[PDB]
Amino acid sequence: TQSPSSLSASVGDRVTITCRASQSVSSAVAWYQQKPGKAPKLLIYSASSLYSGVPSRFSGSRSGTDFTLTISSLQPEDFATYYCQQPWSWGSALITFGQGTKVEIKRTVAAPSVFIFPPSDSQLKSGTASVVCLLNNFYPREAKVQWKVDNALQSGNSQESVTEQDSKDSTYSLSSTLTLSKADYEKHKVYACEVTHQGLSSPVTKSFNRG
Amino acid sequence: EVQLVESGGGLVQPGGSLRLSCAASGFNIYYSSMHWVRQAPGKGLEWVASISPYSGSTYYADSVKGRFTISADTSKNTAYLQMNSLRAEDTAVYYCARPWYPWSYWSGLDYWGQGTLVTVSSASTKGPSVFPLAPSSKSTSGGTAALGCLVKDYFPEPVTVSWNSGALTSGVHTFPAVLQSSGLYSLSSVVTVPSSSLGTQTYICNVNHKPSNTKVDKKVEP
Amino acid sequence: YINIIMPSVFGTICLLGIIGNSTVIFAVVKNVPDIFIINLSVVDLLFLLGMPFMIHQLMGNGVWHFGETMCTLITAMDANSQFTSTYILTAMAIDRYLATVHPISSTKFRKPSVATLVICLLWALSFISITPVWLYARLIPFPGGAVGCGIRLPNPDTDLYWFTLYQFFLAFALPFVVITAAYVRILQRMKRQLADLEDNWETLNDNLKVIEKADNAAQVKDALTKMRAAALDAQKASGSGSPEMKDFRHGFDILVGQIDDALKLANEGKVKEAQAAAEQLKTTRNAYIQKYLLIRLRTKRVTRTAIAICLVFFVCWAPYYVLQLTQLSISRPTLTFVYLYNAAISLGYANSCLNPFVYIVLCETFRKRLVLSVKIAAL
Amino acid sequence: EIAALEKEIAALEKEIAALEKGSGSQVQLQESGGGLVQPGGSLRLSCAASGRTISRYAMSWFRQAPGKEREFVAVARRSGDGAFYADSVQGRFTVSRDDAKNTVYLQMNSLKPEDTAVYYCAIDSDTFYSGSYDYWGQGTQVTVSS
Ligand SMILES: Cc1ccc(NC(=O)C(C)C)cc1C1CCN(Cc2ccc(Oc3ccc(F)c(F)c3)cc2)CC1
Repeated sequence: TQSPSSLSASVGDRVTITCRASQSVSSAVAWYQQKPGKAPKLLIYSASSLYSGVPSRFSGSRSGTDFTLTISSLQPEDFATYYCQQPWSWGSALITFGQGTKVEIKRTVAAPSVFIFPPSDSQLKSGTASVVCLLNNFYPREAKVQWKVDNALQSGNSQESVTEQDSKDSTYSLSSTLTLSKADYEKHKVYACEVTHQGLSSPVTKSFNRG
Repeated sequence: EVQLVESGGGLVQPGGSLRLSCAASGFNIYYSSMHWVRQAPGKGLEWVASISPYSGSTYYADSVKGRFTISADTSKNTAYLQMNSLRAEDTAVYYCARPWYPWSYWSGLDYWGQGTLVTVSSASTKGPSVFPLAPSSKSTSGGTAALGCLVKDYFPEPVTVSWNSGALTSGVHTFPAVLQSSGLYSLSSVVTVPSSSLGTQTYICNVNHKPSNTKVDKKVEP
Repeated sequence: YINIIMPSVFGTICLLGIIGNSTVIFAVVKNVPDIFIINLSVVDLLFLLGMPFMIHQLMGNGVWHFGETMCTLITAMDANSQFTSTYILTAMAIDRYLATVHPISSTKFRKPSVATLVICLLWALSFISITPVWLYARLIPFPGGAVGCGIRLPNPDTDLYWFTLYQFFLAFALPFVVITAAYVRILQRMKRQLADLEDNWETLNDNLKVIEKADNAAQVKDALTKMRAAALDAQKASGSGSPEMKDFRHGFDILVGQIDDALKLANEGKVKEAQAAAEQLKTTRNAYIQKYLLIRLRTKRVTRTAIAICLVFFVCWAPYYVLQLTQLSISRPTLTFVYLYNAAISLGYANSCLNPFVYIVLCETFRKRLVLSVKIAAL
Repeated sequence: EIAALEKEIAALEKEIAALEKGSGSQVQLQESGGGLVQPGGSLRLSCAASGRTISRYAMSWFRQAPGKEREFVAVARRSGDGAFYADSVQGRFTVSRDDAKNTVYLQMNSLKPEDTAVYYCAIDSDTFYSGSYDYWGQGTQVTVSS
């Protein structure tokens, strides 16, 4: 339903991950760490006790209806998605895992380079037109890609795909694909991709004309 | 050592039946609580079912109550999850987890299995369609130009996309596959190169799809 | 001033009534099960649409220069509201009565398709029950070119008795007995249920303390057995109210399961394990009250809002029927009687404004936004 | 009483924006704290936000050298989300917020002549930090030279 939240922090920082409960939490939350492609691992159980194999840097706090996970000295193996097991409320499921807080490497802001790829001649024979808008090497992750066709905003016919944070420069990448039928592709002339980012003063627009 | 080994995942059409097995070793499954947790591709953890073999009590999530039927076999030391009337959203990775004590599932699930992937889709095995995303002719003369091959409408995952048989690695970004509304996956693979090499260097994407045994080598030019 | 005071009073009722009832319909689309309230507001909406026409007759003091067909339609709509409103109020009372007294047999009945059909039947019975209005809605042969629009009974000196009583019996007497009887059986069941859930819950707390002091497997086994019977007893006891079955029933699957988990460990002789499993129930009890209190607070709001809407109608029109029945004994009205009769109708049609306001005021979320708007507008 | 009561009119709007406690509209920003400073000095800027509560939105910073574009400088997201800096200003600059005063500060240290520009402020209208800038201040000239 809700995407995992992002919490950018560097090595050596003190991070605090918080989940919010509907009632007074009483030592009933456990924090799970899941690296991409691995099964989750229990970090703190009973909301205050150390787990076996878990260093003392992890520690669970409890402030009102908010329970927090504290990492005293962030380490390069601690960059993963952290899930919170909500305290049980009557009528819900037995176990409910709250949304995750993805901890990622903090770095300087880089604006996204925008490229657009017009559909080829071969693809138009299949009866479908795909327009690809590329966002290259940007940080932070949050960005928005807008599709304009003859200055008309599209909606519900595009899919985005963001790569994982790069292992060398800690940047991202994105590509938006506008799927159109061959008949609808010829009805317009101007296709554009409007990109707005935290590091962009003004939206960056790249456009091409059919033919 | 506590180990949870799983199997049974695979392809199944909507409305089909699939029984997942979670073999448990290092402990007696009778005095334990086996919990099934699934994680949809790109989504968070979701709890599915639980069973206490010693007591026989069995809990289900709302979304799977009446469709799934979790059970345990103490003789074979395994826990089963019989799935019936599968839907599109039942596609996920199913983990089986147990708490330290059979009654401490509210303090955390200490031990987890490796997980099995269940893919529910009515589409048939279809090879990929490779389309070239030609680089812009009017790009930065001394800067960087990006080109790539669009792999569209293939099933099932994955397709291994490499450029020049692995000779080109710098600047290559193979985006995760996105499930189209028609049930067929599609991904892109763009590579950024200096514009001076467009007229001389040859860029060929090697799209390989094992399940269909399809090998495609496509050339991209302005 | 006094001569034109009465037409101005009814104009204020029309203005506030249309705005108030429109807000209620807008709020429900954007308490009662979102069906009877909309239909009840339609009755107010339709009646208030015909209100300005009758106000013109008051200024003319017996002038109906609008057409004979209009007189039959408008006068029927004025007399249609009393039957239609109480039938809907009776329907809402019975709908809440079945859902709280006979929930098993009313599960099929309580459907949006069925409920919508019932409203049309109530409107159909409303037009049939106002049959004398249709028969004697002809223009009164007032002297001169003016024509009155009233009820022209064949024997007004003698036929007045049955016409007045038949309206009082069907529109006020019969529904009041049904509604009051419905809401005393509802509150007896609700008080019995809400005294049952906390009675079985108090059985959990008393036994949950015994487990901690227990020193043998026999005490733990017997203590949990009392809890299990109380848990199952409270599970079936949830099926006695409408907003207490779809929310407070799913939780007991976990609670009964956890008692079985602890009870099974007690039979095995694992006394230490049984107490550890039993100690996990202090979070189930802690989640028992925090959900029960929210539901118990929510099940009073539904009943109080339903009763307040019903009680407003039968109190606004109560003084009017006091004078109407009294004038049967005292045929000749006095000077005070004229003022009292005018005051009776003013409170009678105030039901068009109190019902939308009472429903809005009792909604805690709705009134909160209005207070915030006043603070911003005050500046 | 005009002067004192107009300060209470501005004080009234502060409490009225507290009562708004949401989206509202039409937020005004005013830079300050610009002046000549020798290389290696220190300066602090400020932007007072009025008409809305910036405790729900992220306040960014931009600069524009003459004959150049508006390169990014720093962004100060909501408390607990951290602050990100551009490559050139990393280490030397520091942006901090004050939700109570609806004011953001750009604590600048170790200035260089290359940093001479107009430091335009901005408030991110989007609550997801998507970069939806819709309001700006007039900017304050900052020049570094001995
Ligand atoms: C007893 C009762 C109970 C309920 C309703 N239905 C509602 O309460 C709605 C839910 C809002 C209607 C009635 C009677 C219907 C027959 N009625 C006769 C009458 C009409 C008109 C008039 O003279 C005015 C003419 C114009 C006016 F605007 C006016 F206020 C009075 C005198 C007398 C008396 C009321």
